[PDB]
Amino acid sequence: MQIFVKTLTGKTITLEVEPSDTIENVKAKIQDKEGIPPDQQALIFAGKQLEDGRTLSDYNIQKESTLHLVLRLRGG
Amino acid sequence: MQIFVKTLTGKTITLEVEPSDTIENVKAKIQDKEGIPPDQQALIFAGKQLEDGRTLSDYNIQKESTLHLVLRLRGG
Amino acid sequence: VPTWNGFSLYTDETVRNAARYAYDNYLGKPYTGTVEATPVNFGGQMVYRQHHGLAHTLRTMAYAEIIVEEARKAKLRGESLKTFADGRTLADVTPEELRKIMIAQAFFVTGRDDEESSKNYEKYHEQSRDAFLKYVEENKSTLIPDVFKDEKDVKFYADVIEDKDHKWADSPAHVLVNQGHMVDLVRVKQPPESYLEYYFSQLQPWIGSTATEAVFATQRQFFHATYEAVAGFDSENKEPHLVVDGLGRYVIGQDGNPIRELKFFSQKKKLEENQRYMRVDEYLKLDEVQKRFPGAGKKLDGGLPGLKEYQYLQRLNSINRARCENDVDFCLGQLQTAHHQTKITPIKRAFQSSSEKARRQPNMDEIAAARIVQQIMANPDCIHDDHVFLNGQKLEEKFFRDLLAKCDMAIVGSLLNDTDIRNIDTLMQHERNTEFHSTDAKAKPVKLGETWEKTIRSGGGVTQIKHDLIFLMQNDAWYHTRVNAIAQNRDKDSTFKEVLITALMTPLTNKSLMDTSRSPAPKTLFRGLDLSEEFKNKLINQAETIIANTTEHLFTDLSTEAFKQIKLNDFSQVSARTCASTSTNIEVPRTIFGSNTIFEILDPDGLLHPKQVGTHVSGSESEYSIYLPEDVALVPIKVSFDGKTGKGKDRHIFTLVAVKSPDFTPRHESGYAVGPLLKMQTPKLEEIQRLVEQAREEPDLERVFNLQSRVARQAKFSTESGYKTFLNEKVAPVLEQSLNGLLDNNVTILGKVLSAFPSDGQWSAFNSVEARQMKIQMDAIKQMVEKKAVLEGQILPALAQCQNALEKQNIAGALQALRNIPSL
Amino acid sequence: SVPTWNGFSLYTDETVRNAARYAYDNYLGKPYTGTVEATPVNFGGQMVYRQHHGLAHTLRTMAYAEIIVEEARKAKLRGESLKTFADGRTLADVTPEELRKIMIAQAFFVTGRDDEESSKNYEKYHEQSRDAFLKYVEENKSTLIPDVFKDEKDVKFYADVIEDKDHKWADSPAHVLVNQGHMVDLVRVKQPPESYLEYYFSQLQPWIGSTATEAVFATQRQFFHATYEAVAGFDSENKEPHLVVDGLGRYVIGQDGNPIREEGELKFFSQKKKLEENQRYMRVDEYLKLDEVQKRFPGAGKKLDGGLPGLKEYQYLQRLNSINRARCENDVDFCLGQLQTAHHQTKITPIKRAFQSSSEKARRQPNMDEIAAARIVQQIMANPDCIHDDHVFLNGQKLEEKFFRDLLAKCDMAIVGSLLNDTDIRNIDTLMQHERNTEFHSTDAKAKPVKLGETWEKTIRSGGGVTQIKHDLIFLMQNDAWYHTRVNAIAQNRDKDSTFKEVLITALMTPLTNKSLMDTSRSPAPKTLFRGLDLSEEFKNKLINQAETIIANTTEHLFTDLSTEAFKQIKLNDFSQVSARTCASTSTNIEVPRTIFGSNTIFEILDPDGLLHPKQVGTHVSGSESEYSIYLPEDVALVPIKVSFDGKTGKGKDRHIFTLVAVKSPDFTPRHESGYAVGPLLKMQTPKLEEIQRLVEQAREEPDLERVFNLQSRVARQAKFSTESGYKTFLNEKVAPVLEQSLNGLLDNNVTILGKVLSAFPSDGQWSAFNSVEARQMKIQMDAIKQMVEKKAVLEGQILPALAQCQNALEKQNIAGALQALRNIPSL
Repeated sequence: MQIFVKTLTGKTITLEVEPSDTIENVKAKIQDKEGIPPDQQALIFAGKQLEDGRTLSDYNIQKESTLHLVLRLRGG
Repeated sequence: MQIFVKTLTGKTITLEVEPSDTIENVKAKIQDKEGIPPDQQALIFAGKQLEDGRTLSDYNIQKESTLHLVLRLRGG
Repeated sequence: VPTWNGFSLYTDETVRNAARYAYDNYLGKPYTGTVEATPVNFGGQMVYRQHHGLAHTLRTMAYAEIIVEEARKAKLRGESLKTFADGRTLADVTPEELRKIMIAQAFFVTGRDDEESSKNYEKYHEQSRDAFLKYVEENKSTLIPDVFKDEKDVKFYADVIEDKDHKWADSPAHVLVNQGHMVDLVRVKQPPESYLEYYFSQLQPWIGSTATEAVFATQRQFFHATYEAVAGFDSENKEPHLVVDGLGRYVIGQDGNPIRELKFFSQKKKLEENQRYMRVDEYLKLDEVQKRFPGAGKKLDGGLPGLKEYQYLQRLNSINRARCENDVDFCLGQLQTAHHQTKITPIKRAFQSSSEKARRQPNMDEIAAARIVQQIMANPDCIHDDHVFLNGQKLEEKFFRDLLAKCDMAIVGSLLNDTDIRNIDTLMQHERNTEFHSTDAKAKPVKLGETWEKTIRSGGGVTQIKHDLIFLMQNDAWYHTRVNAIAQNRDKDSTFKEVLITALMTPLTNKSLMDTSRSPAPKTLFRGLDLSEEFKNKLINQAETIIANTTEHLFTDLSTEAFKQIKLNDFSQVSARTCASTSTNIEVPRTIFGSNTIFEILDPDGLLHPKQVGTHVSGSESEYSIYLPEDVALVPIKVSFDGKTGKGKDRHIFTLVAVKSPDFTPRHESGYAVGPLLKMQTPKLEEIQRLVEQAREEPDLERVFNLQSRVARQAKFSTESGYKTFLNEKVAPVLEQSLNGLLDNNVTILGKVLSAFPSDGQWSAFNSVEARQMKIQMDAIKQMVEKKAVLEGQILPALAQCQNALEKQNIAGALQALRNIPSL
Repeated sequence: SVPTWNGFSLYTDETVRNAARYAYDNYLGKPYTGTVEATPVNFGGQMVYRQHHGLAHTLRTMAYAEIIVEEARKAKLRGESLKTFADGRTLADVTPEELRKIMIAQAFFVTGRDDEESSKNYEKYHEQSRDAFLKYVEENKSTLIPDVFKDEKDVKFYADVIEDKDHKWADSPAHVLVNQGHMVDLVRVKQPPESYLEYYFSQLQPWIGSTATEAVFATQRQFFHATYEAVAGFDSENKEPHLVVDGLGRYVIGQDGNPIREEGELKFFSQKKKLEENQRYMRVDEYLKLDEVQKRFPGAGKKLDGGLPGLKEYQYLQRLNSINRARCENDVDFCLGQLQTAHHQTKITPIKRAFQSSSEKARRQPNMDEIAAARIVQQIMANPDCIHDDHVFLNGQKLEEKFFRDLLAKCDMAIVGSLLNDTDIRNIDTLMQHERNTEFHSTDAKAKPVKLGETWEKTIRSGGGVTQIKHDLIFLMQNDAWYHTRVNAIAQNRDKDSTFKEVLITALMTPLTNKSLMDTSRSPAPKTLFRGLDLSEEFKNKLINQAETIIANTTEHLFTDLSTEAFKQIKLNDFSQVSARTCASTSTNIEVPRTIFGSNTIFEILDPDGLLHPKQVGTHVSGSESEYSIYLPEDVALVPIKVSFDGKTGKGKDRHIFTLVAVKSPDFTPRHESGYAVGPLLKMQTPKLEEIQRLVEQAREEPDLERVFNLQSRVARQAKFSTESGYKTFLNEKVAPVLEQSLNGLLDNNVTILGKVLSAFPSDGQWSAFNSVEARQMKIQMDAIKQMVEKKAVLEGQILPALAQCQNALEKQNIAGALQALRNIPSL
């Protein structure tokens, strides 16, 4: 299974994932590819933010789904 | 009917009366024979003071009964 | 022991006339014989028979009376007295029996032709009997059957007088006539100790030692009353003993012991070497003598106390001596007064004496009770149906019943004044329709204040009020029956108003009596009661127990037992706690009201303080009122059956003596009246309650917002330049700063926004209609801010500092907190 | 029956701007080759070759066509019936695709001019314009066809409009827009201005109606100002001769005061036809008062000022000769920028006209209830122990759920936030501890409950001082939907099934979050913010017709002010409450609502007057959400000015963009009754003056009269015996009277007796004379009696009357006498 996480800067990140993958380790694989630390990652699927600990199949993210990634950090 | 009222000074005063006769009734009568004015008179029968208004029949007084008369005045 | 009927030597007519006939026909006539025929003179009056005459004869009769009296007492105390053949005892002598005894005693010595006592006893007693029978036959008509049942009865007493065989122990008649004759022999023959012991020993078996002591103690008082010398007694006197029977002596051997077979010796018989006569001191100290005579170790003085020998001897020579020997009525009067006194002296002996005859001063609760009475009288508005409500305090039926039972209401009444008396009517008008109920249930209820106004009160000054109140008490039975029953705590189904009225009227009535009574106090008063059979029987028993344990004594003071029995049996409370009605005329209670119980109240020491009630013209009730002082007891001295009342009930007269002693004081727990009075003094402190209610008002920030909005509308829009600078600079900051200050309850901000308020002259720069209106709005907001700054910042802290100084008792510091207040 | 526009605009469309660029580059920027006014002109040193019929003119005609279609659509929505073309359509039915083609044609309408010759060579100039249009299409066939022009047939239609061989200026929407666009630009400073304005107004009026035509010509003057063209005044009482514009002629009034008509209708008179004695040209003021003119023109009796409001004549002229005039006539992007700004302002100026103006851009100052609300907030935070399951219990007052919903609804919670301090922020940790196990619920019912305080402790909070707490709290709101969905729904009073604690936390965190945003935000306030929402199809169509009704009744005007109707419809259809009462999340990047979150509803929020005070949320790095938070002020409305269909979301549902303008006015201020917070705050502060209550109960205490009475008994029994000399004398004469007077003073409550018995109590030196044990025992007892008398003497005779006098002075509000009463206490 492969999915795409699209960003605001314009990059399209392609990831090989399994349906049982967690959101933590989708963020971990996003980090290995583009070097964005997972603590700054907010991943959205069909308008819903994805939560660490739940799986890709929990959100019904299937083959060739597109996720959305925005940087979100505390101020200061 | 006749009754006699006895005094402390010794005299025994006989009165012709009839049971329907009140007490004022009686004093009045003692005032004419003895002319002791009514409001100095206190009448006692069998140890009980007899009161204005109520009748000779009310206090059980009867034929040849004995009444006692004391002079009772305010001081000063 | 049956109840005596009041028969007395000093009041029975038959016995006295028998004494007259004996005197007029024998005793007062000269002796016809040799021995002591010559008369002796006392103060100018002649006595023909000085030794065996009238005074001796009457004294023997008086001895027989008290011997029966003391024997009845001893029997009631449980003592065993000597029995006769038929099992009777001297205590069993009846009044009729004793009247026959004394009549024979009047003639026992009339048959004497002279003073010879050595012979012709047979002849002289024969003349005595002849004299007695001659009197009996002459007055046969009266004597029989009233005194003597028949002539066979007459011969028995004639036989006792004759004394053919000296059967001295045969009957009460023989004993009393013999012992009465012998008791008069105790005189000043020396040695006095030997004579007294002998005659004491002769009487003692018949009545017992306590009774025999009372007889011979009384005998000395009768001797004083009839002007006879009275000997002393010395238990260690050194004279030789005198064996009275046979006029002999007893002996102590050369050997140590007293000689006996104990052995009699003639005064003539000569004694062996250095043997000696037994002395009176050794006689009295012998065990057998001490066991029957309590004279050991005891001394009695001769003569009369407080008289020295030259005054005593002029007394013995007084003409009253011959009056006793020649005047039956005078000699009986001397004896009666002495007899009466011996009933009182043992009572006073048993209690702590007092020199104060007046009531004591008020205690704290009587003082507080009087204050509460004056305030109720002043404000009858306080009287409700259940309670009294006065000065925030509720006083119920129990409080007023406590006052009646614990306060001396006469003492309370002495703390009231004429204003309280004048206020009697305003209390009565407040109680116009309050119904009083006589304890007689058939009587109709009477409205208190209305009756008072239309039947009792006659106007006038405060003295007239007092007599009107005293009149209501004396005249209206619906009133005084309820009042007395409540006052003495023996009432049933009384209303609260009846209790309160009783509590208020009892001290006020006492004051009325005390201020009005003029006459000096009578010393004999009579009170009538209508007691149940069971209750009267209880009082008889209690009185008889007290009388039986009140005895004169020679050597053995039993005052502690009289104290114990009087406390156990006292019924003084029957006459206490209320204004008790009495009369100086026994016929007011006996005949007019027909009471079955009469208290003859003797007050010889003036302790009762009776107050005159009403008038005392002839035919009146001669009424006097007693409120018994807390330390006075009405101790019984005699109980007589007096016949039957008109309704056929038994009537008894109790003779009571008023005795005052700290021993009779009750002990109450204090506080019952002071406590409530202290509650009423509590201040309402209403202004301070309003200081705090006002110190808790929310500030009205509505109006500060109102002026903020009013300033804002004029502070957006103003073409005049200087007015808008002043509104935005000087007015709006003060209002915003004042709002937060009121909101925050911050004193620091409030005390300083005050300075920021613009002056009247700064406001006066602008003569606009709205600027003047705002100026008046600003001033009101300014006063509102200052009052809070002064309250919370100035006054409230000073109160707290003042209060805290008061809980440390730094009084001058508490004042200082108010005095020294700091500015802002 | 009016289809939603798609946002097509002259100012953002690229094809239209390209055609204008080519028109300038190849014709409008090159010198005239003819005779009439071919000489260039300079403005601030920059050459303009075609002053009248050049770039600026051509761009304005396109701008006219845009607003004409705009106002035609508004007029149709208001229910007006517009003039129809043969096919049944009106200008209101013009599509975006059609308007683009029309504008492209307009761009070339004048390119064929060789000079400013008017009448002489109409057809040559229009043929050359046509050929220029054909040349441009041919050179851009690949881009142009078929996307813009469907085929050569289509191109010839618009080429034919440019050529204008038969003057069929009412044949089609393209004919009317091209012809009217060209004519609207002729309203200028030629005299008499009233004749020109009335004429061109009458040409346009039948197609779009009077209201629309007023809007068009009012906007024209603004386009003239934006492009540095002179604007004439209008004087309905001008006595200059009227100009019959169609023919440049005159009307005449004869020997009687009558207009010369014909067998009626007014005789046209040539200007060179000089006439009869006593005959007259009809004045402007007479023409405009004609019944026929008043029924078709609302200008009678009215006046318009020329030039620019606020500029003196000498300054209007140096403005007209500024270098910006040459920039408008030579720079396509500058001139379109000038026109776009003027066009945008004409959508705002009518809105502000319909409401009370406001001067101050800042939030107002705190009101009585907001100050009290802040204080209650501070005290809850200070003592979280007051928080119960059902209520808050603080200082004797019970605050239930409705109290906190009322604060959420009536206080400006940003203002309330401005009244909080850094220790209130710091107490958030304390509050979260106390609420460690309080469970929050997302409005998403499938989401599981989240324990608020534990998640804050273990996940949100990152240590540090106050500023870090502020950023953490802002992060909680930005990041955690389980929290901000519940908070937002409660704050906007649209929640269902909330717990008391969710409401309370909403009421505490909303001002605390506002403070955190205000204290930390440093970014300059952006003026275009985007807000995404996911709305039901039913709800959005309500918003669409609400916004279209508002827009359709917001029009510029010349003589007839319809502000009252704009006020009515804006109050009827306002949906500002959708963005109110909460910390509303926005972004400067429309792609955050549109792409990341896939919203079907986007609010383009414009704040040109700086009324929203938005605050930066989080980080603004590349790839972030570029988030800002707004808490809408109570008197600011977000008024729609435009609705655009924007295509479909990821899930296939239509997406619309509502462009809202923030407008401040007292007419939007809500009416709330005061006291909702001040009421409970004041009750909390009522003082429990127990020190005064204790003072009262110390005046309650009773004297020990029994003790004084008993001491009398002892003094007497102490006296009855002589012991110390001559202390018996002392006892009977000095001690016994004093005790007698004391008791009598305390039996009554005679302060006057009690005061002077105080002086009668023996001195300590008097007692020094007696040294017995019972004498010393006695003074100790005597000192106790003196203390009892003194306490009653001072309280009853000094302190209590002073306090009563003080209070009576306070009751008459004479405060000086109040303090007098305390300070002026006289000694006994």
